[PDB]
Amino acid sequence: STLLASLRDWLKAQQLDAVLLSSRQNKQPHLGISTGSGYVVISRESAHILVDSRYYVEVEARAQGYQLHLLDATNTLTTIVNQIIADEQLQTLGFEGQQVSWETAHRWQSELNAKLVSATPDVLRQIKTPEEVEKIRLACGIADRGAEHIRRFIQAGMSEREIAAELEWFMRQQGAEKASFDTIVASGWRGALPHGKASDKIVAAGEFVTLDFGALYQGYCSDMTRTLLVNGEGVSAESHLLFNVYQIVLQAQLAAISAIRPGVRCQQVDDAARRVITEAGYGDYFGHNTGHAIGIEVHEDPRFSPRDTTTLQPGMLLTVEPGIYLPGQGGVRIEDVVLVTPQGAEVLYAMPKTVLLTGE
Amino acid sequence: STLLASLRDWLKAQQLDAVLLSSRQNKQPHLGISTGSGYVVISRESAHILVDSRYYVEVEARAQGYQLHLLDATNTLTTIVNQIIADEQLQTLGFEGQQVSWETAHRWQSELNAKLVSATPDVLRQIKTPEEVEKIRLACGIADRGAEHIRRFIQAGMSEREIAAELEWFMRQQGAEKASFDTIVASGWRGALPHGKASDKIVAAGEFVTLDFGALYQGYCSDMTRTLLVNGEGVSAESHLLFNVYQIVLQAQLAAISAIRPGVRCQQVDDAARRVITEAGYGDYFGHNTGHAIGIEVHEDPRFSPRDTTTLQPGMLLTVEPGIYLPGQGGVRIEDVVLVTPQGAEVLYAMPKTVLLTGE
Ligand SMILES: C[As](C)(=O)[O-]
Ligand SMILES: C[As](C)(=O)[O-]
Ligand code: NA
Ligand SMILES: [Zn+2]
Ligand SMILES: [Zn+2]
Ligand SMILES: [Zn+2]
Ligand SMILES: [Zn+2]
Repeated sequence: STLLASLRDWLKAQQLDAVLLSSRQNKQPHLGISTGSGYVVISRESAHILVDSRYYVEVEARAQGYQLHLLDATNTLTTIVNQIIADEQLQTLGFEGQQVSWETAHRWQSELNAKLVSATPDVLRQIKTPEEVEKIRLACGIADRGAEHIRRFIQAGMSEREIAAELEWFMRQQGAEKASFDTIVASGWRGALPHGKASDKIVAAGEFVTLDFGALYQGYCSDMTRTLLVNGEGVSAESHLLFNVYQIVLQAQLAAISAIRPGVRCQQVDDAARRVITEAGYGDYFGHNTGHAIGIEVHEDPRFSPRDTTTLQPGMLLTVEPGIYLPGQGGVRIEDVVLVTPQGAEVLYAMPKTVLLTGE
Repeated sequence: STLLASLRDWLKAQQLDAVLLSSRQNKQPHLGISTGSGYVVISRESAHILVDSRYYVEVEARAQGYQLHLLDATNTLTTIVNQIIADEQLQTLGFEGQQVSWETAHRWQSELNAKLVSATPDVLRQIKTPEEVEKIRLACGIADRGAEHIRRFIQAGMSEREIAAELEWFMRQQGAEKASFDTIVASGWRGALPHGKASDKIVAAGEFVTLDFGALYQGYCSDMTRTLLVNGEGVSAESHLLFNVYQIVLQAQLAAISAIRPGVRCQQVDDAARRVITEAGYGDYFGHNTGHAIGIEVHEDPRFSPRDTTTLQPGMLLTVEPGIYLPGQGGVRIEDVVLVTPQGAEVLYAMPKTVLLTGE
């Protein structure tokens, strides 16, 4: 209803009669599941769901408000959509040109009785509805508890991968469908790798270990990073080589978060965090964006980047995750998911972002 | 290398001067890793790898036989490939039209100084090399032990989500990188959902519970289904509501395996399973294919489906997974990964497929 109204408004604004939704992320709200298979066709007057025998009985429960079509040998996308084009005399038909393969679009371009136009409805997902925000909250909540669990769990001698397995297992136990992306556990020198997926490297005492991870909860994602200190005998934060670097990052993260409220454009938030790191003399060791939107996918638009001029509004959720990465020494990243509120910004993680020790 | 020769034989047969490989699965044999980023360019005369700083040092070391190019701001897909097109006067360039989006292929066709032709090298992967067969053989092993473990682990009272967490965790602990796909755990009435991903539903005594799951091991996939009987007081197989249905499924599964040997068309294997299920009076509740090939991906070609006329060859690996799904009652599926052998067929799982009780 609200989902369908929002889509139809988009159709009119875009000069389109209907849209063929094929991407899993844009099909999920309608299907109640995330699948590569199946299609959703939305017209100004009707709503259709197309699935094969593998998903029919499962979708059928949730699919109130939709016309339900079985995909089989005789009944295909072509036969079904063409029937729909006929009944409502549809002239123009949208498709996700960034999600559909050249081959599939090309067959469509020849087989579909309408003018096919590459359009993307991804922009509608920028502002979340309360039901979505709530789902993301529990995703974020599941993540938040995982951080604490994994902090008590970590022992010098363990592998980065074991830590990830344990962390994911715990998230799963907390109701997660799975991790929202391949878990990053980057200890010691691997901390210099912003994308250091958990490896067989042994975690050692006195090392920083960066955990970047997240939960998929009912089709919505969380995304968190904490850089912890692997505890051992005579280990202290202030003695660490990268202690100042840690603080510079934590500060840059706060500087970006305090800069978030409705109305502020995205590039200014990156400017906030980046200038702190840059005037600290580490501008060249901050190679990625300050953050990214999040929702049905881990990475959505807009971006906290130097070039993104998108203006901020309540209902948006974005990550704030600056970092400094020093090849040969290690690195630090600290990430929060931030919900934009009418008043300002709201952090959905309770986990402290100071230097914490593992174990005990 | 045989890999490059086989590709070059394919190039010749396809009448293409070169191919641009972009999909993670078709790059993996060349890169030794699985990434969305990066490209592999093979001509009749040369072999190239294009990766960014994240993978360059590790790939450049291992990737002997290739010309290595760094991807950065200055050196891009366009600048690098166009140089190669120039140096060897390439006329035609194949690209994976089923993996590259409509938008991306359009951009490439204009930015690249050659005629791009949608071609797909996926067929070279149908027959596995002894190295590949072994890796899959071991991937299957991890799943096989996981099934044995999870069967003893399951107790009435657990949720499907909980059972999945343990099964996934155990696979990791057994050396798996991760699950090859989202784990299906469908107990009682949810057993009527062929893709019923593990939910919060409690598994109850006397329920059938279907576990469909798999491991990603060394870049290759396993895929297994077992339907177990949840143990409880006075619970017995023969008394179960779906016992006959279970037996019909098991029978159809064996009949399909028995049909597998070099020379047989894939549709004939499907015919074997479907005829058993159909003659039993349950054809209308067996809506999906009998199986699929598996390798770098969980789903590959050919398919054990009514229409696939592909003839079986030694070194191919396919699943055999017929099922019967009864809305309101439950369902049964039994899945093996089967290696086509020189003489006939070999099942790579040791787990029994008769009705097994959980626990103890
Ligand atoms: C590793 As990320 C950009 O999903 O926080
Ligand atoms: C659930 As399957 C088609 O990957 O066995
Ligand atoms: Na061209
Ligand atoms: Zn993250
Ligand atoms: Zn992030
Ligand atoms: Zn399968
Ligand atoms: Zn399966």
